[PDB]
Amino acid sequence: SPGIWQLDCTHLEGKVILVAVHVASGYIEAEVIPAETGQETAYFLLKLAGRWPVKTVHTDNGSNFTSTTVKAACWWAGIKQEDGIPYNPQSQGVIESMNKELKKIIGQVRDQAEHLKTAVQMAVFIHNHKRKGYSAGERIVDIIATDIQ
Amino acid sequence: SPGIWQLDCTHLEGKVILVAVHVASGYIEAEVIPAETGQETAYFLLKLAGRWPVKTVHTDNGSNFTSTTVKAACWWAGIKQEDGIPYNPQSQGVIESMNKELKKIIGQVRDQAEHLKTAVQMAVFIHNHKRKGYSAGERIVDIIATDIQ
Ligand SMILES: O=C(O)c1c(CN2C(=O)Cc3ccccc32)ccc2c1OCO2
Ligand SMILES: O=C(O)c1c(CN2C(=O)Cc3ccccc32)ccc2c1OCO2
Ligand SMILES: O=C(O)c1c(CN2C(=O)Cc3ccccc32)ccc2c1OCO2
Ligand SMILES: O=C(O)c1c(CN2C(=O)Cc3ccccc32)ccc2c1OCO2
Ligand SMILES: [Cl-]
Ligand SMILES: [Cl-]
Repeated sequence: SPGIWQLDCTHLEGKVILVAVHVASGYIEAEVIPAETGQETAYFLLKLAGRWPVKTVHTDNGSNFTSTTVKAACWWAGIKQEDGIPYNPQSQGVIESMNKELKKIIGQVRDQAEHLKTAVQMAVFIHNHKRKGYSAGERIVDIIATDIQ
Repeated sequence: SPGIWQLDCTHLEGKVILVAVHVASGYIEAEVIPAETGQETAYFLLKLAGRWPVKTVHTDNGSNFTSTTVKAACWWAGIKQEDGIPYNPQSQGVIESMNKELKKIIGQVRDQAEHLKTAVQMAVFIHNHKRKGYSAGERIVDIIATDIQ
């Protein structure tokens, strides 16, 4: 579980928000892109895997699952690429709820920035620091450190 | 402290590579930008602080230290903005040594990507996973986890 991430793609202001969630912790990383392509998805995964020990990625759709550019980035980064099918049905609604919460946070900071990408980074910050009593940021470091020891 | 980071700016192919180093571990995050403005530096720090518990940042030069955009982003993110003056004289050469090593790694992957930004992310990955026997990625998680606990 400590190396498992889920990709998620949501839309806002005619742009795409690409999200990776660390499944065990709820910790997230996100970027704004004009549209979801294999190339953008590949680049995002290279960034992610250089920062956290990404073992497995459940891709967000079949186009990223299929993409030769994505499969190449996963190979390069030592990531096992998986489908994102909610064999546990809980997952569709869990992603739904995350997007809705993320979009709520974005609405709360939207007026503090000109550009969507900036508001998204502020929302990532707020999400990751929110105490739930640990934050997502605390959980991920705890989970991975235990795994190393 | 587990919360201390140093900013560093280096040049390659007529572009700027902005680097944040976690002082205690040597773990790095980096991005390519056209040039080092207050705005770009501010956005890079918002990204960083959403991902790791950034308490203190030693800025890379006086323009970023002075920048009201940078000071506003530090205020927003709860970051203490400090100078990066080598009170330990060994800091100058340590940064120089990191840029040299980073550029060497970039040279080793340069032909595997069209765009500089991609090669820089591959280099971050290689740097952060390199053992010498823990990696920088292991050290940062271990340092912060101990700090939480
Ligand atoms: O509000 C949310 O549900 C939310 C989550 C939930 N999250 C976890 O805690 C574990 C997990 C696995 C797969 C998908 C989502 C989750 C995570 C991140 C969020 C959430 O709201 C905004 O950012
Ligand atoms: O060429 C680029 O800069 C680039 C790539 C290149 N690339 C692949 O197509 C497959 C792969 C695996 C590992 C590393 C790099 C690559 C991919 C994504 C990109 C690239 O520029 C921006 O987004
Ligand atoms: O080769 C390097 O010096 C290097 C470093 C060095 N680094 C640490 O290990 C701890 C530290 C504190 C302050 C500044 C630098 C360092 C870090 C990252 C690197 C390095 O080469 C490429 O990426
Ligand atoms: O307006 C933007 O999108 C933007 C900003 C905005 N901004 C400040 O000027 C000071 C600050 C503190 C906290 C959050 C946002 C801001 C800063 C940097 C940017 C921005 O767009 C891309 O790079
Ligand atoms: Cl493709
Ligand atoms: Cl400025």
